[PDB]
Amino acid sequence: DIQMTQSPSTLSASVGDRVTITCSASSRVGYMHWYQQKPGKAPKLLIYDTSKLASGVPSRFSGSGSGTEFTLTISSLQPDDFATYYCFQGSGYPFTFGGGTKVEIKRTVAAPSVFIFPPSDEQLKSGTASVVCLLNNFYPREAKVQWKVDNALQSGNSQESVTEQDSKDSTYSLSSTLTLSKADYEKHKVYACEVTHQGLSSPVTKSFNRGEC
Amino acid sequence: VERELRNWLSEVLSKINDAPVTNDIKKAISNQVLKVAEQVWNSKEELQERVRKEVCSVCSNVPACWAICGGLLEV
Amino acid sequence: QVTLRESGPALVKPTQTLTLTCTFSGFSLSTAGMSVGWIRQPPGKALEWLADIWWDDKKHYNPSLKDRLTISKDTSKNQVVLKVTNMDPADTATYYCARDMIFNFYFDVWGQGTTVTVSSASTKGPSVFPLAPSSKSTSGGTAALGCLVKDYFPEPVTVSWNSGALTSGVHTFPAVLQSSGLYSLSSVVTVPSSSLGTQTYICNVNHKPSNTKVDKKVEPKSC
Repeated sequence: DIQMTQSPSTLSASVGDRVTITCSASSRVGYMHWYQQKPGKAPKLLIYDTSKLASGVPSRFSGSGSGTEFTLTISSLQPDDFATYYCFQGSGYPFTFGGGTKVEIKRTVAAPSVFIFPPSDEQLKSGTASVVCLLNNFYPREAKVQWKVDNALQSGNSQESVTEQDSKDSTYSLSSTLTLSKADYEKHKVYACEVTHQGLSSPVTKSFNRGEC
Repeated sequence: VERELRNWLSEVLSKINDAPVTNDIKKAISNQVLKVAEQVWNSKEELQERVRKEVCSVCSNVPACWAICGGLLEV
Repeated sequence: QVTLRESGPALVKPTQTLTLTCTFSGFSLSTAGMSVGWIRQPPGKALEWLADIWWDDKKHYNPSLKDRLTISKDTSKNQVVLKVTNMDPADTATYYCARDMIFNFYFDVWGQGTTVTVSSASTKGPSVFPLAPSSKSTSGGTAALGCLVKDYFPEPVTVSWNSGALTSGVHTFPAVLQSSGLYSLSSVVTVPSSSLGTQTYICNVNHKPSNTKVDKKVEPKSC
């Protein structure tokens, strides 16, 4: 039909670097448009026709190409350019997008702030207890969190979730929620979150006791 | 005069969509018709050949395209 | 100002029929050269164009959904309706309607999007719980607090803080899928410790599928 491959599929680059994403079609196509999509938001028109900036797009964005090869380029990468960029074609039905290109910001290492949240009393009133360990503003996103209840290791009963990269900070945030029954939870005292990260000299442990407060 | 030229505009655009040409050619001719109908804001029988030759310049090389374009503007 | 807004169900059982309504303002589908298209996006997948309608009632559909798509336009009500039939569980996605023109042949102004989930299960509203600024456990020179939104289905929930007054330092984590088969996310915010008692904090959780709306005051623990 009319279908396009973007490359690279993903890419890491420091703030300020020139970055170029190539959308290559399978037919001679008149124009090639470009959309930028932030996480969990609607796509935004970035480059219309082939080289024209849509309203508000900063001058760092340029678009070029012809025939069956097109490129989107950012002159100096900004921390707010974390997004997925899709090329789009409208010269032949059916309209098709490119596969997509995720642009991540390479950053100097940063260590996390480790906080911990005992279960709310309302959740305890419902027979379940959730202990939320929070790692805040760190880089890279690779980080090993481990749960230790009364100094006994834990598996099976927890899940992580990591935010998108910070638009100003290019950092990350992670939450490891550990879930138990009010029964199991009240069978134990100290609850500890141990984090190992690239930015810490050696692993951190934030913990609490059940009765305190 | 706004009503008059806007009637002409809508007519020719509808005729453009029905044409047997790719969406690129439709796009080009449509933007040309827009420019001509909004630069009326900004040799009295040849206008039918001036407008015709301006909006259909987008075809340029290909004679085929000039054909369908002029046909759009005759009716 | 051009503005589109999608509307439709959050849940359809498999083999049912999905009816999506795009409601737009700022332009009309009677004026020439206009168009409205439907683009969907499956989770963790690229975008995918579905359909488009034009002022002269011309219609195009993606061949991939052959026979299952029917788009219709009502210029009187400023609405477009896509109807997709025989809903599969792989057609679970966020559905956008966007504006198009014959001069552009691209979508410039998009709606905010509506997420539809194809499943047998019933809707479930979430439980929202305070992640209280723990006395000693979330403080350095600043202090963190939050809300835990647990055990809901289907996606999505929207979480704001002080009805949008507090926007900075807010980290609303993506929803994870638990063993329960239900989603759960937390939304934390970092503030200065100097403002814990002085300033009140409430989080606004909204689950459109279950029509749940909660506002929970996150207050500190005093030990």
